[PDB]
Amino acid sequence: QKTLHIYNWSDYIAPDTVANFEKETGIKVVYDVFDSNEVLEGKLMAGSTGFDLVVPSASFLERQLTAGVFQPLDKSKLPEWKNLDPELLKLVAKHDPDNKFAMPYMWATTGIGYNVDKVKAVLGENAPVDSWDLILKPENLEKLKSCGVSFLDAPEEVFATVLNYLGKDPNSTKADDYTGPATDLLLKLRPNIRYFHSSQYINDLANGDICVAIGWAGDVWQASNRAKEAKNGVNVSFSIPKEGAMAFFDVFAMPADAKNKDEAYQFLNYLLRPDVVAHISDHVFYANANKAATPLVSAEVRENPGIYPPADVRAKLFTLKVQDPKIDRVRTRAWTKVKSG
Repeated sequence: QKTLHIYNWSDYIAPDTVANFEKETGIKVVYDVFDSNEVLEGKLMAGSTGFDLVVPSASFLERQLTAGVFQPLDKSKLPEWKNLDPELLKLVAKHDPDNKFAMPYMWATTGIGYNVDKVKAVLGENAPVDSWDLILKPENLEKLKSCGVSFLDAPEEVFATVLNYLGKDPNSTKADDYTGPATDLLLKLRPNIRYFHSSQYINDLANGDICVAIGWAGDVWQASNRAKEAKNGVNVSFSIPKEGAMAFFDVFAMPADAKNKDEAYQFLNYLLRPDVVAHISDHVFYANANKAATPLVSAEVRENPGIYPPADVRAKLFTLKVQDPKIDRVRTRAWTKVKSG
């Protein structure tokens, strides 16, 4: 009996992707999910995860490969590597040069997900839905406190967006930017935030439990969709603010101690098939990195500027940089302060 252990983000695959792969190959798949880059990193640094494949964002990949956590991908065993968009491979190459260790999977931005009707009802017809002021300006967050506000429990991501919003370098190497202005704004906003979670906000946005949230693009679109399917009247939208937003690239990589290498390569080639990934993007609402799969992606998804953004919107996006341990420590300590109260 052949097995494969995969560790991937929750709500990041089609309902049938694994079942199909199992029928076609006869390989039994054990699929586990997470919703935090930090939880994954922890397990990888701790060693012996027992996973054959894991899906970290590229910026965390760079850090983890310094620790020798992953083995390089034998590209001779992935015939359809050619399907991957070359521009996306370049961007990921900044973290994985020469693309030796990871296979780009999905990509998106971190922005604002919001209940269109509730925000208009509270902030009026002209709520600044196209800017970070909607959720990062205290006087607005105070008014929205009522209908529910949610923030991603993603330190590196929230800090970089706040830094950018304050006119600073989103990847500032100066530790006082974090403990200083960044933490001040966060502490100012903090009392208006109902919770810090990286996954339960989807159901809550979908069911009208919260009205605004800092969230990942596809997650918000999934919420929008779930609301439409339910015919509950909830109108959810997503926005990539005019001031810019962070863009991430999740990738598949193989722990250097993976036991089912053969089975893992089969799953990777399976994911390289244009039909397989386009199918995933159709259910999950995230843009995949497969150039070839584009045509096969439903037009509703493929033509959404909030999923596959145009070149001028892609121009105002930024990526996370790996920081030295001091910034790391400062940033982690500050985040615990902000969260606690």
